[PDB]
Order: sequence, then C-alpha cells, then structure tokens
Amino acid sequence: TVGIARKLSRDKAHRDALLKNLACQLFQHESIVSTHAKCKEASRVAERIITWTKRAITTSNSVAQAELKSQIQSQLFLAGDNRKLMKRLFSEIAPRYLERPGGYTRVLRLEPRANDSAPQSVLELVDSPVMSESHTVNRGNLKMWLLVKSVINDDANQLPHNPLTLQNLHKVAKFKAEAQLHGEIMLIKQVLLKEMSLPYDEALENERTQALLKEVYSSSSSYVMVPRP
Amino acid sequence: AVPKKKVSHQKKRQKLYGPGKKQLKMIHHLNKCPSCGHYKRANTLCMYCVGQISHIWKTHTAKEEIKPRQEEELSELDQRVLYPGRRDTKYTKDLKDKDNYLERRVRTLKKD
RNA sequence: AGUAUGAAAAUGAUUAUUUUAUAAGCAAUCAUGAAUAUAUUAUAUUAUAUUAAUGAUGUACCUUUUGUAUAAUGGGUCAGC
RNA sequence: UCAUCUGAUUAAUUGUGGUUAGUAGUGAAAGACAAAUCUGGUUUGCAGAUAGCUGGUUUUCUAUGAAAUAUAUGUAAGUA
RNA sequence: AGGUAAAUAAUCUAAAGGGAAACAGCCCAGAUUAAGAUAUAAAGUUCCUAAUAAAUAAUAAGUGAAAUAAAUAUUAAAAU
RNA sequence: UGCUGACAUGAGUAACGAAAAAAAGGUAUAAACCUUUUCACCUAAAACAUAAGGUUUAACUAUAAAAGUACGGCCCCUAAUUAAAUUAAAUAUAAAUAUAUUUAAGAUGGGAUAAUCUAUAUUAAUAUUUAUCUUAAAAUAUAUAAUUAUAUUAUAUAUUAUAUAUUUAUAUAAUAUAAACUAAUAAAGAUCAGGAAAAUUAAUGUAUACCGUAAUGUAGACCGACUCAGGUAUGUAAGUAGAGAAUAUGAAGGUGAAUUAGAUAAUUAAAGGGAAGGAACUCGGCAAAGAUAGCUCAUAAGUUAGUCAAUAAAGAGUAAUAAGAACAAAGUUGUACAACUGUUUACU
RNA sequence: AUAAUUGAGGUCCCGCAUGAAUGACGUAAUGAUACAACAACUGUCUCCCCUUUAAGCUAAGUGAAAUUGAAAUCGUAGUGA
RNA sequence: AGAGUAGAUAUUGUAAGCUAUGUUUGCCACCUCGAUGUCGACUCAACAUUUCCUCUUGGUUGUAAAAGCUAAGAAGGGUUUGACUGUUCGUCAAUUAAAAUGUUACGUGAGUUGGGUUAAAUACGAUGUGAAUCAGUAUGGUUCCUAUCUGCUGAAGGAAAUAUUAUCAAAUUAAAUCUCAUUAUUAGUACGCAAGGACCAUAAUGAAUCAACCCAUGGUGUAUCUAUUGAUAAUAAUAUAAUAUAUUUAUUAAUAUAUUAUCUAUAUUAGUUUAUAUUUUAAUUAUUAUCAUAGUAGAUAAGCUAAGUUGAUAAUAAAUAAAUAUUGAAUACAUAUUAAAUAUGAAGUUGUUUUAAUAAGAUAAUUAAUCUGAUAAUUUUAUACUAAAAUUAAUAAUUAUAGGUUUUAUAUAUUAUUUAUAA
Repeated sequence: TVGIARKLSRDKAHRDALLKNLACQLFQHESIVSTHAKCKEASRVAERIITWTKRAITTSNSVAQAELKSQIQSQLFLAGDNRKLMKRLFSEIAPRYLERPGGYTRVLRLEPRANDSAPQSVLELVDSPVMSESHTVNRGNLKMWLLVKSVINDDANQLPHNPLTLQNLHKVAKFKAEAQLHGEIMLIKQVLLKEMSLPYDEALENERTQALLKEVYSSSSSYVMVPRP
Repeated sequence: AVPKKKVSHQKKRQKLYGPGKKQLKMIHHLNKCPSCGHYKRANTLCMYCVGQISHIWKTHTAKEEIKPRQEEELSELDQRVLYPGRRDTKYTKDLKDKDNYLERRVRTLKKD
C-alpha cells in the first residue's frame, strides 16, 4: 500500500481509471506523449496486459485461459473508440510479442514542458509496424524513425555510424526478420528524405541499407588481471 | 511571527544568493543529437527530430475532413444569402490572434 | 489629472576598486599598515582620494523624566507638506 | 464549514408592496435592533466645540542661567 | 527598605573630564579653540593596563588581593 | 502611531477559495482554448423552464419577431397605503404643517371570448382551514328464493351500433389498466368564523397600438469590497427502490473549473482499521463509540387519564444463521430549575 | 453510593442570612438547561500503531500580509530606569 | 533550663541570644504599568541540594539481632496510580526503596486546555429609598499570530588543505551512560531468655530506563483475492435486421466476413409513468466496469509498527569525601599529621563504556588510449529538498539499478467428480 506503485496525487479509484485510460490510449495510438510518472506507471499496466494476453493465447489449460481473458477485460475500458480493443489485443498487438520476454513498451524522455516544467515522456509500443498493408505509413515506433534519421544524417555527412546507433539497430533487429527490417528502413528513408529535402536515388539508398544491415548482423588496459603469488 | 526589523541589504542578499542550493546551475549535461547535429539534453530525445516525426505521422495518418455535399456544391451568391457574415466579439478577436499568446518551439544551436 | 525638462532621494540589478571565510556588539571616530585610483611643478623618499589589516576608545536619536542603551515613547525609508 | 442536535400545520416559513426611528421607533425584554451592531443611527451644520491632558513645535553664533520651597487655591498633573 | 517625613551640605537635576571593573547623585575636577612641554588632583605603578623601588613587622588561611557577616568554640600570642 | 507621494522589508515567502482526470488532433504553437473518444461529479441537480438584479455578460452589430386562446405588460378595478390634491368660514396649528372628508394614485390580487377558433368597440333603449370517511350502490366468486368475497364507484375518450335531422347534428346504449397527479363537481368537520372593487339585450363596428422577449438566474453574468464554499423567489424535475421529493443509482442533460507537475519527512486537517484492557481520560465520557427491522404484534411503574408516559424499555413474528449498500432509528434513573409548544443577546 | 467520594441522592435543623402571588410545598409530562448514578459502548485513556486524502516539501507560473530607529544581531556572572 | 528509668548534650531543647536565606505573608512604588503567558491541568522539563530512597560512616545506659533514632560524606540514579475537589493543598485507598524540598516571570501556550478567578444574560441570600452592590453562592459564556533575529534540532553547501586524492583512522572534544528491586544461598548461622534474626558477599530472577530489530506474534495493509446488495453501463457469443464489400451463383437469392442496430409507433376517457395488446428486426447465456464511505463483509505479501524480539546499566583500575588506622616528636606523656614517614575507604570523582564531531597519523596514485570528483540517466539501503549509497554491462573479457519477464514462494478459494498424454 506504500511503495507498491506511484500514487500520482489521485485517490485510488481515480488513479486506476486513469491508468486504464492510458493503457487503452497506448494500444489505440501505438505511441502517446504524457508526463513521466504517468507514463512509467502506464507502461507497467500495459506490459502486464500484453503478457496476460500472450498467456491466454499460448496456454492449453482452458480454465486458465478464460481467467486470463477475464483479467484482460477487467483491465480495459471497452467503449467508443476501444469497442474492438480486446480483439485488437488478441489478433494484432499480442502476436508481435510472442518471442520477446517482457519489455514491450519504451518510455523515452523528452524536454520538460515549458508552461509547467513537468518532466515529459513518450510511452510507446516496441516493434510497432511502420507500414500497414495499405500504401501508407503508421503512427508509432518513434525510436526506429529517429534511428533511421540519424543514419541518414551520418550518410549525408559521410561519417561512420556511432557505436550507440549500431547497438540500437542491433537491438531493433533481434526480434525482426532481416529482409523485413531492411524494407521498413527503406520505407522510412523515402518519407524522411523528402521531409528533409535530400535526393532519393533509390539503388544507392538500398545498397547503404544493406551495408548497414550486414555490419549489424555479422558479429566480430590500465590494470592487469594476475593470480595471487 | 513578525519581522522585528527592516532586513538589511546585506542579510537579504547573503540569504538569497550565498547558498549554492538557491543558485542556478550550469546545464553541463547537453550533448549532440544524432539525427540533427544540434544541442539536446543527455538521456533525452531531440525535440526537433521527434516533432518532425510527429508531423510526418500527422500528414500520413490523417482522418479526412468531412465536407458535406450540399454545402460544397452551393453557388457563391446562394451561400452568401444563407450564411452571411458577422461582427465577432472582442473576446473572439483576441482568441483568434493566437500568435499573441501561443508559444512555438525554438530550435537549439548547432553543436561543434 | 497642464507642457517640457529632470546625474533629487529612497530603492533594483551589474561591474570596477578595495576589504572580507579564527571573529562577537549604534558599525563611528582616532590611530595605522596595506592596495588602488587620480595628479599639466610626483623634484620624490610626493600629495590627495577610495578602502571594516590592524589597535585604542565608543551603551542610536527624541520625547518624558528624581533618573533612559534602556526591555518607557515615535519614526520602514526618501521627497513634498 | 463539517459532524451533531432541534422545530418541522404553526406563537409555522417565505415572496412582492406598505407603515412606524433619531428624545427616537420596534422590542414574547437581550440595552435587542433601527443598512456589518445603538445605555440611542447617519449626514451636514454649530465648528478651529472644549481640553489644567498627550503629542509636535524646523537655522546658527554669543552671554547669563533656575526651581521642584512657603502661602493660597473644589487645590494637590493646574494657577497666582 | 533604592522607604517615608523634614533639617543641613554637596552633586545631580542642568556638567562634558580623571577615579570607583561597568557606574545620574560617590572620589577628584569645571570643555572658549587648539596644542601637548612643564607641574599636578582623585586614583593607581607584576600582566591585561599609562606607570616603582625600598624598610619593617605579621599572616599561610589564597585569610586576602575596591562591595570587611555574628554570638559563640578552638588554637595560639603578649601582659598581670 | 504627523499628511501626500514613491519605494522598500517580510518575500519570491504564504496563497492560488470545496472538485477528475486521459489522450488524439486543431496546431512540427496549448496542463489552462476548440473538436473527437474514454473516465468521472451533479441528478426533487452543478439539469430544463422561469422571477428579481445587473458593466450585453448572449449562439452579437447582417442582434433578443406577438390581435388573442397554458403571453405578460399596457389597460379596467381595487387591497395595504400615499398624496404643495380635495372640501366669509372643512377642523386644528409659532411657520412648517397636521387631521377629517372627498378625489386621484397604489399589485404582491380581481378581470370577456375563444381551435368545430375568438372579437374587447360606438350607439338606442331597459372561496380559513380540512376531508373526501362511512354507508349505500353497481360488479367478478361464491354459488349458482342466499350468505360471505374482495376489489368498483362523480366527472374528462374514442370506437361501434343505433336513434333521431338529413354525410355532418345530437342523443342512445356497447366494450375499454395499475399507480400517481391535475382541473371543474358535489356533498361536509372544526373554530381561529375566513379580502376589496369593476347591467342587459338589440343595432352597428373591428383594415388589429405600444412594451417585455437574448443569455444569466442554487450564480464567473445579481447581494456580499474578490470569477468570494456566504445570501438569492418558482414549476418541472429519466427510469428502477421505496411510505416518501428519504436513501442508492442515474437515461438524458450539464459540467470537470485562473494553477499545474512531482512528492507524499516531521507536522495539521478529514477519514478508515486496531491486540489485551475498558472511562483507568477528564473540569466534565468533550469527541468518538454504541442501532439484533424501518414493518406487524407487544408494550410497565407512575399520572393531570392524554398509548401522557410511548417511537417506552425489553421481547416477538416476516428475513437471517460466519458475515457480505446507503439512508430513519442512539439506553435507562435520581436531583435542581422551569409547567408546556414557544421567545431572546443577527457576530461569545 | 466508591477500593477510597469536597461531587450526588436521602436525612438531621443552633435557618451566617427560607417562607407563602418577588407566591410556599409536591408530582406527572416536557427540556439541545445543570449535577450525579447505572448499563452498553468506545483510540478518551493504559500506549499509541497503521493506513487514505488535502497540505506541508521540490520544480514552473502569477504573487500577499502584520512589521520595520539603524544593525557587522552569541553564552554566563556582574551591571544598570 | 527541662525531658529522657539513673544522666542536660543516645534522643529530646522552652523563653532569650547570634546569624543565614531571599521560597512565602507582608512592607516599598523603583521597573513597563500594550508583562495575559491571566492562579490549575496537560506537554515538557532544567536546575539547587537545605538527601526521601539508594552507597559510605560516627554515636546511639537510650546499637544484642532486626527494625530504628540521630549525625557526616554524598545530587550518580531514582523518587506513583487512583476517589473527591478548578483546585496548588489535603484527606483517603492501593502501592513503592523512596513516594524529599525547592529554583527556574508562584519553570512551562507566538505550544495546548480553559474548570477556577474572569466583562456583557441571569437568579439566589444580604445591603441600599433606588439605580445598583457584594471576599457570598450559581448556569452560561471568543482568544489570535504564515517566525525576522537570537536560541535549540537536524541537514546540506562554501571554505585555508602544516596545502592533492581515494581511503583507514588515533589523542581529544561534545554527549550519553551510569541504577534498583526481590528471593536464594552464606543461614536459622552470628546474636537471644526466648521472640526473633543478620552484617560482609554472591547468584537468580525481576523492575525502570535506554537501544536495536521484524524471524516469528499481534496490528494496519485505498497491494490483492474472495463473498454480497441496489441501479447502471459495457465487451463477447448467439438471434435478428439493414449497409459495404467478397462470393455460390445467378440484378437477385444464396455463401462469407466487416460494420451497424436491438429502437420505434398506437390504444386502454385529462396528464404522467408503468403494464399488456398493437407496431416493428428490435435477442437471450459467458465475462467485465463504475457507483454506492475502499459500497459492506472475510482474509490478507511487503512495509511499518508494538502487544512482540533482542541487547544493555559500560568492568578493571587511579586518587579521593566522610569515616577508620601505624610509627611519631614538637609537648617525658599523649597525638592517625592543622609535622616527617606510613595505611584503608563511597551508587560520588577520574577513567571505562557507548554515540556523534573532528582528522594527528597511516597505506595508496600522481596530467590521465581507464586520473579523482561533478552535472545527466535508472533507483534505494537513504531521504523534506538535498546528503548518502547501488547501478549506468553490452567487451574476446569478466558485474542486473529499475521495470518487464521468468522461475520458485506467499496471499486468495475453490479444486482429485481433478491436470495432461495416449490409442
């Protein structure tokens, strides 16, 4: 009751409802901006919900599965824009995370908001699809977009990629088919380059992407450690 | 409960500015953004790049505006007859001039 | 509640000089190094000026009182009246 | 304000309007009320009421320099 | 009784200075403006803190050394 | 505690005035504005109609449309009441003026017709309160020259069939729900004995004045020096519950606010829970605690005879057996004093 | 009556200084009046503990107040209106 | 003087005498008389010692013992809970080793209470012709303040450092701490006529106080699970209906999914609501959610707590107070020294012990492909903010801060009528 979670200056009933709302909004819009503390708590709920959904999907035990389903239902507000949220959770969202052991969200810190000095953050779903089956781009996966923008900038400058950038790319890849990842990167480039107004010679960009993928995939002192005399 | 004397210039100033707690600190923890080579806070996203990405998302993931057929195919004269102009209130006018009271985000300096 | 003008003060910030982190009180005067500033006879071993090294001595003012540092009284401070 | 307690068809509660007040009405009577409060409102005027009381009373220099006693005083915080 | 009632003297009151640790009234002494050599007053002269050296007793308790506490007991000392 | 002005100090301190927020987008500008969606609070209201009041506060300047019938005013008439008014000599009086009478004013009240729409004009004559019981009657069972039975009980409407007039007209019988509530009715209980004041036909008219009309009204749009937890009149006021406008919820509606974000030390307020005690506290059980139907029974002593006492207390049945909404319901007795129900120091 | 009672009730009557419409005395009923007793119940207490919310604390925004001779504002003894 | 068997000085102590004290009742008016801290309670104590108990010790025909009485040293520790009373006080009960006496603006409210004394109402006895009055009695009755300075409690930053840093730290200093009870043995011994009844000393209990801790116990637990009442709003599944795709098929049936929907309209004599017929496609189970004080109730992990657990009273020793001695002159004697030598002896003292503060000293590195810190991020052992501390791995290497996950365990409450696989 003290120390188990953030209190967030709200009465228990209100607080829980707020958290549910945040979770619903995260599932609907695959990224959302909010205050840092709220985002942190919301992540805990959303991740829990995702795991329960995964458990329901997997389990052979019928009673267990039913219980998981009931728990998931309890943890959401299913109305208006979130009428078919349960369906989405089972069919669209939870199947992304079957291999991933936890860590389905990422809270990314922003510059604190000016009017309030409140620490601001971006709660968002990990490995959200950047491109739907229709020829559009999807709202979400901000980190990936940022990475690709950084890559583009490095290419423009004719500089080597930073170790941190490479590490991030590797992390992104870990639960991604290589060809799919490449195609996503290419798609992101097309939009990003146009926005920034750099020229998109396609074959060269593809080659660069391929090169970036290759280095990611193929893995390759002051004090001396000496035994006791 | 109540101050016994007029607090002097010295004693108010040493109270306010003497302690380091009360002073402002240099923001040493700035560093370069990898997407655009500009200043940003450490362990923080660049507000320009994330803003740009948000804008891109908005432009792509855009719910189409509902233009009713009957109003779209009105004649100009007919439209004027139906929906004439009006004097807006002082309050309304003030609300309309958003650039007076609404702060757009500033761009940081380019890192060296 | 005219129009100018306005280096009037109180008061804010900043800087410069100078002093100040082992020293205890009307915060000044006097003594006395020191640092700095300016100086068209500093000839200088100069002069003045600014400045809480430093030591001595130093119980705001006013009213009212036999008698006040008084823990009696009035005043936040300056300008006008 | 909240928690509580009490009347809740009556000597009830309240709306609109009127009447009674500054020697002065109203008062199931408390010096209670008469426009944020009365042993008697407010404004204006008398009017610079009056104050043996309290405070204030502004530059400089010079020379002299007290008393706190006696007497009388509805006088003893005053005045001769 | 820092009391009260007068008498008398002085100071204060209205008097700055030196002394009495500090000090309205006590001890000295009266600032016209300086200055600082010469006498000094009251009071002091190991240090703080201006400035000294002696004789002769007596004390041993820090008595005492600028705010003298008694009847009485004791131990001494002279003398008769 | 001189006055006026300026500016200090406390101090960037306390505070930002009951509160539920989220997101996404307007809008690569939004804690604070708009839109959408989620959540929430109010709901015999924070809703919908209104009265009064007011810097028009409004969905606004291209602006709050009225011949009258669930429109008000204006207008007609009065109440309380008012009045340089009124009546050789109305009476009285330092003046002012006062009184009495007349007369004119005075809404909080009265006031014609009307959806099969309605016609106000000029002229001639000539209701304090309170109740709706009983009983009786009509009706479905019984039973079918019965007793029970429990409900029905004055009104308002359409329909059908007639019947009278010729498809209107009206009468006539025929079927037809529970609860509220309402209006016209009737007949009726008490003592506290219950306003004022403004013709008729007939004839002839009637080319329809002005004024309020927004929004706000349990409030940020009036009164409170403030966008002030105060004050502020009226009818409505989903349903489901219930005796009920109590209490829960809350369909719809309307809100979510001139501070946010974190944090939740000591400490204070407002709550919840608490082992063994059980008033040991303390001025004093102050505060808090305590409810074994709320219905139906049943209910003592005393006594002014009034279930006053009394909602008695306990106890009982309906419900309940581990417990498992809110709301009403909070013991008894002695004494002083006052009979009572009431009144009083608006702010000790 | 309590373990134990300046309270309470009953009673006594050298009534400091009761007494009859300033009404006397005694009941019932009533009382947000006052005092006391019992039961029941309790965080009132032994003895406090824990938790929830609003502050308090920190960041951002706006931004008071009484006060105030001037302050370079220690302790103790002594001192002194 | 006089008690005290016999004796003034075991204990007693008149009248007078001399002081002290500076608490009280006065007295003085010298403070302000804008000092309530309005006199009592509570909270909190600090201080004195003029010692109540506890430790040491003299005397005590009035010390056999034990109780005592009395006096010295001694303030280290400790010195109470109720009934009544506004009460300080006192009486009383029950205790305790004892229930000391004070000072501290009759300690203590810008910290509380407000019962008393206390203004405006009021009545009672008495007084006055009366208004009113009273040391009378009685019911009632409004207190404020966000801390500026000093001070105190903690906590940081800055800093000068016998000159760095990381770290380990001593002397000291600032504090704290220091007990006490009871039974048992020693012992029914000493001692006594018995009746009783020990010193010294030691152990075991306990007491009070302080400290730490959460393994258990109890508590709480707006973590959470289960149970349940009332309204309400969902999601799903299905039924239905319609639109839009797809499509068996031939526009349209059909097939499929997707969405959307579950109304509505009219009776029943005014209105309202409900009920049923009418109208219509206008649906009957899983599972949620909110609200109702966390809706109420039974449990309940951690945490924190105390009812609980654990620890501790800090030795030894040094010099001592009072007091008890040895030799011993001055002073043939005598005399423990206010001579020289020589001894004991206290819950006191100094130490010790513990806590904090500091930083002498110490080991170690010294311009940095990895120096010591700091800002930044993730947190907690820590915490108001700070401070402290954990971690910032991703590298051939070697470290998990937090969340998430996962595994075990706990909680909840059903469960073998079960869980999963055969073939």
